[PDB]
Amino acid sequence: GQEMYAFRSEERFKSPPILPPHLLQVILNKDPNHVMLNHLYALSIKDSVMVLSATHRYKKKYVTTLLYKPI
Amino acid sequence: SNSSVYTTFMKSHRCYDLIPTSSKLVVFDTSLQVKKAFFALVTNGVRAAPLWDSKKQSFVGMLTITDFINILHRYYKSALVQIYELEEHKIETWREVYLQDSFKPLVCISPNASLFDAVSSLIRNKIHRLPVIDPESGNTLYILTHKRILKFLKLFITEFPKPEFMSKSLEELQIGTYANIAMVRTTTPVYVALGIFVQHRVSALPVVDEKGRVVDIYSKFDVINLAAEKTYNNLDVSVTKALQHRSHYFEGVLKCYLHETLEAIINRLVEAEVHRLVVVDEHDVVKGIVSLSDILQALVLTGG
Amino acid sequence: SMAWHLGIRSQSRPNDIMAEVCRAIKQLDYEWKVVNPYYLRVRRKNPVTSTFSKMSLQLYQVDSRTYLLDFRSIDDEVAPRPGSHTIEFFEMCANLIKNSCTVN
Ligand SMILES: Nc1ncnc2c1ncn2[C@@H]1O[C@H](COP(=O)(O)OP(=O)(O)O)[C@@H](O)[C@H]1O
Ligand SMILES: Nc1ncnc2c1ncn2[C@@H]1O[C@H](COP(=O)(O)O)[C@@H](O)[C@H]1O
Repeated sequence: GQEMYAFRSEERFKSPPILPPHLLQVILNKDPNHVMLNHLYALSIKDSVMVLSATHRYKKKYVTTLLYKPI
Repeated sequence: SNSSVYTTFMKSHRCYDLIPTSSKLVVFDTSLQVKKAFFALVTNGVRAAPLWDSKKQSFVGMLTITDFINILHRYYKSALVQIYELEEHKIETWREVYLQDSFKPLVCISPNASLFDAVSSLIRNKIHRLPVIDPESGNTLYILTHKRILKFLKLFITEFPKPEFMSKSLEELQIGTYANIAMVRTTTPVYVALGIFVQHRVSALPVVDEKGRVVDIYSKFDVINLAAEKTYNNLDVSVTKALQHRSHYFEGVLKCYLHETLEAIINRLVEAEVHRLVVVDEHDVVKGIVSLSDILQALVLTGG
Repeated sequence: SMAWHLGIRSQSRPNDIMAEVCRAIKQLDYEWKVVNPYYLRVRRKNPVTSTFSKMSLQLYQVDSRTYLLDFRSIDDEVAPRPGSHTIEFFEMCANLIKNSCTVN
């Protein structure tokens, strides 16, 4: 009975996948896009305040909730 | 006149029906600084914000312009006596300073409840914002308002199965307030205006001249504009001068007469996209106000 | 509120990133499963409301130097009762960032 051998892919997951399923890194919104739903967005932190944000579906209605939260 | 077409429409439509396809919603954790919180309302172009309590893990209340108004009155007076607490207060600590024994539980409504239930709720609780919360998610979807609701009504009801009461005047139906009209003069200081806001719990003040004729309107929203300044000090100025710092809107300009029919008034309010009309006489002398709440109260109690 | 950024960005070693989020996850008493070396499904019990909440974390490359941590809420399946799926997602994300991660 001979020793058996192992071929490991290894570099299948050499590095994290490249970004865009066309998911937008940055969204500018100064005073839709279809599936950035349920994903977390944030503003730059100012004076110890976090602003988190996402868009969710209820039936056919979409709300973008923004939370203002201290740290 | 009618067991209204209005009544029937309101009973057969869900709150969900009024929600826009897309909307934004601002939420504050009750441990947020009030000064930061109100600055955020302005930044986002929003008039009201649900309040989330982290320890309890639930919505507990609402932070509106009226609150911003109560807070600023207390700040101005306290300062004159060397008490500088409030601006470093957290929403919690101020909600602890006001509510005390006087209970104010958050009132909300399901997306599946009727529009009639929604109009009843606003009227009964003497309120301008009604959060629509999904009972399955616990999510706030949208904030319902009189202005929204009236627009929806005007839009989706046919004109001509028309109740007799639509052809009757504000006088005969007795809609609006015609006594003790809270008002300011051209030269009235902003801090006096605030005082009136706090006492009469009214959302806008007509600006009058020496004969008592309407020249402008001064509003509570005109107050969250005192959140653009990173100083807060400017309070001693005349109401006129403060309305120069104005950007847009316009009201005040919106007058009506005691003898216009309900139909004409509804059309004017909805079209101009305004919150109230200043009832006036032959010579522009103010006689009363007719606001969106007046009208919704009228339509829910079947004309009258 | 002008500029909105997707997730958070880091120039740390990817493996150091994944290993640390896993350390924060376990310290916070969440459950999790490793789908990929860069993709996690985490699940939490609400200590107050006893409801369950699920989210996904995925690591992406943006530069040859830079990576981005993505957070996705996973969908389930008169006075307000306690709980909100949307807020609780934000709090989850917040807890995870604070406990795995420091500002530069
Ligand atoms: N749905 C609600 N449940 C409980 N309290 C509310 C609700 N909406 C508003 N309030 C509170 O009642 C007061 C009246 O505000 P309101 O007149 O409804 O809005 P605005 O001040 O924007 O006109 C405020 O102190 C506000 O925080
Ligand atoms: N300046 C004012 N003076 C007296 N009453 C008012 C004034 N503005 C509004 N009202 C009345 O107060 C109620 C609520 O007003 P509003 O804030 O406009 O919804 C309505 O019945 C109005 O007619």
